[PDB]
Amino acid sequence: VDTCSLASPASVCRTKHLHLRCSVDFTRRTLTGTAALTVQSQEDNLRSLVLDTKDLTIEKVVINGQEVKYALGERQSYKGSPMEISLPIALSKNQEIVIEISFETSPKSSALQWLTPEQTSGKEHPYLFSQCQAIHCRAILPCQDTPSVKLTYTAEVSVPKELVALMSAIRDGETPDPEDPSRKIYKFIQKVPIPCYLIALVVGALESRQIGPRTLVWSEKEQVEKSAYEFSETESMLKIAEDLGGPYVWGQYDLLVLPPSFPYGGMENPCLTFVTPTLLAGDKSLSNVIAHEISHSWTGNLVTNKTWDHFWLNEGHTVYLERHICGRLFGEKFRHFNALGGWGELQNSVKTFGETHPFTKLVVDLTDIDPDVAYSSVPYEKGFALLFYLEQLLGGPEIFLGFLKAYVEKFSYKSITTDDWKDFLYSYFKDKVDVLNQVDWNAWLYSPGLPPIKPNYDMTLTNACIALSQRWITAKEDDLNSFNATDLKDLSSHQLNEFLAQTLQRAPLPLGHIKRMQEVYNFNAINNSEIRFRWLRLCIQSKWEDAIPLALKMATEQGRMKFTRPLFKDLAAFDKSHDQAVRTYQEHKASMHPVTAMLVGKDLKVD
Ligand SMILES: CC(C)C[C@H](NC(=O)[C@@H](O)[C@H](N)Cc1ccccc1)C(=O)O
Ligand SMILES: Clc1ccc2[nH]ccc2c1
Ligand SMILES: [Yb+3]
Ligand SMILES: [Yb+3]
Ligand SMILES: [Yb+3]
Ligand SMILES: [Zn+2]
Repeated sequence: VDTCSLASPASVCRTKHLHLRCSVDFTRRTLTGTAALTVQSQEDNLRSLVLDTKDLTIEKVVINGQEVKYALGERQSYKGSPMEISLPIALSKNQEIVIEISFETSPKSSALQWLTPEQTSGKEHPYLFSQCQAIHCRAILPCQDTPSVKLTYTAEVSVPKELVALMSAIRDGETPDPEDPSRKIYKFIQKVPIPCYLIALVVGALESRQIGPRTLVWSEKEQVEKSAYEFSETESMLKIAEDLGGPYVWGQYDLLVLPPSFPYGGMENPCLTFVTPTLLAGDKSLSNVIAHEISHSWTGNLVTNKTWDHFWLNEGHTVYLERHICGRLFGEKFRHFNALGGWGELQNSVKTFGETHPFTKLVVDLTDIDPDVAYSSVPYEKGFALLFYLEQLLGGPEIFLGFLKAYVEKFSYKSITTDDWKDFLYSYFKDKVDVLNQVDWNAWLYSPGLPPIKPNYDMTLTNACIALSQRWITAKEDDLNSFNATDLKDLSSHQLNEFLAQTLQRAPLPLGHIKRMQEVYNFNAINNSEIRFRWLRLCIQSKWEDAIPLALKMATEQGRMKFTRPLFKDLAAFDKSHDQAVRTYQEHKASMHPVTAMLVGKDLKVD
C-alpha cells in the first residue's frame, strides 16, 4: 500500500506506457497536452481507476475515441487531488487499454521551476526544469504516482525553436513544429521501465560538449567548459560502477548542469543526471556526487523502493556504491574517510531531530507526512552504516559486493520492500545465518536515534582533521598566535571540509577564535561550496556580524537546499541577522523553487 499516493494501487491496474505530447508555454508558464496511459487491468470486471494529480486542469478524457466521465476529488494537501475515471467497458484481468488525458499544468506546479531570462546565465532566454522525486510527478501529468509501478515512455515536446528540450530518455531527433514554425518538436524514448518519479524535462538555451564515449555534459553556454573539466572522471566512474553492479542498461549517461536554483546536489534521472552548478569547484573535488547519481543506475532505477517508506533501499545502497567507486578510484583509506564523515552527518541529523524522533527511523511510516518535510540524511547514512556494519560482519568488502551485485540481478526492474531485501540477504548468506541472527534488526530497521552499533573506520586521513579541530576548540586567547597558514599545508580540500565539520559540531566558538581563523586561513577566499558553506555556518553560529552579508549572499545566489536551508535557519537564529533573514526570504520567495520556498518558509516560521 502506497500511502503517499491516491491512485489505484498496482494490485488493481498498472501503467505500462506513457506517451506524452505537450507544449511548453513560457508566457503562461504552463505545459499543455496529452498523457496517453497504456493501462493494464489487474482485476476482473474493472470499471474505474484513480490517478494522482496536483494542480492540473483536466480538459477531457478519451478512450476508444470518445470523451468519458471522470471526477476530481477534494484536494488532500501535498498529495493533490485524486482523479477517478469511468471506463466505458469493463476490463478483464490483464486486459490493456489506452486512456488519453488532455491536461494543462499550473504555473505553481510544485514539480517545476520557470525561470526568467535574468535568472539564467545568458540573460536572453527563459528556462524550465522539473524535479519529480518524490511525489511531484502528479503535478506534471495525471499518473499512478508511486514507485511501485514501472512504465516505459515516449514523448514529443514542442518548445520555442531557439530553445532545446532534454528528458530522462534517449534523444530521438528534432523537427520544426508543423502546427507553428516558431517552434521545434523534440522526441524521446525511454525503452526501460521506470517509476514515474524518474520522469524529467528541461527546456533552455542548452549546449553540449562530449566528455566520454557515452556522456555529453549539457548546460548553458557559459558553464560548458568548466563542467566538462569538473566531470571528466565520469566515464571511469561508469566503468567501475558496471563492474560492481553489472551492465549499464540505459544507453546514454549524460549530465545536465542546472541553474543555481536546482534544489539538489544531484538527481539520478535516467540517461541524464541533473546536478547543481555548485559542484563546479574547479578541481573535481565534489565528484562523489556524480558517483552517487551513477550508482542509482543500479540501486534505485533498476531495483526500486516499492514505497517511500523504504527509501533507504534506494539511498543507502547507493551511498554504499558511491563510496566503493571513490575507494577504487582513490584508495580504501579514502572510502573509510568518506564513510566516517557520513557517520558524522548522521550524528548531526539525529541531534537536530532528537534521538527519539520518528524520522530518525531507518524505515519510516510516511502516512500523513510530506516526504519533502521528512527528507534528511538519516536514510542515507543510517542505511549506509547498516550495510557497512553487515560488510564487516560477513567477511569484508569483496564478499558484500558479491551480494550487492546478486541483489541487483535479482530485483532488476522490480519494486521492493525492506523485507524483500532482508529475505534475499538471508538467502544469499544462508551459510552465515548464525551471524545474521546476532543483528538487532528491530533496532537497526525500526528504532529512532543512532544505530546500536558503530562500524570500524580507518582513521588515517581523519586524524589530522580531528587534531586541528581540537587545537582550535581547546585554544585559549594566549594560544591564538600559534596558528598559522601552514597548519593547512598538507590537508586536501576534503580534509579542510572535515576540519570545518568537526569544528561546526562544537559551535559556537569564541568570536576571537573565528576572527583569527579568518586572519590565518583566509577561508573567506575559498570558493569550494561545501567548505564555504560550513565556514559561513561556523561564523554565523559564533555570531560574527561580518559574515551576515556573505551568508545572505550564498543562501540566495544558489538554491541547493542542503546549503540554502541551514544558512537561512542559522541567520534567523542570530539576533543581529534575524530580521534580514526573514526580509530576504520574503523578497526572494516568489522567484524561488517552490519546494525550497515552502521548506525555507516552514524553517523560518513565515506565512
Ligand atoms: C551524494 C548524494 C548524497 C547527493 C544528493 N543527491 C541525491 O541524493 C539524489 O540521488 C537524490 N535522488 C536526490 C533526491 C532525493 C529525494 C527527493 C528528491 C531528490 C544531494 O545532496 O542532492
Ligand atoms: Cl522521501 C523519504 C522517504 C523515506 C524516508 N525515510 C526516512 C526519511 C525519508 C524520506
Ligand atoms: Yb529514431
Ligand atoms: Yb527468508
Ligand atoms: Yb594559556
Ligand atoms: Zn541518491
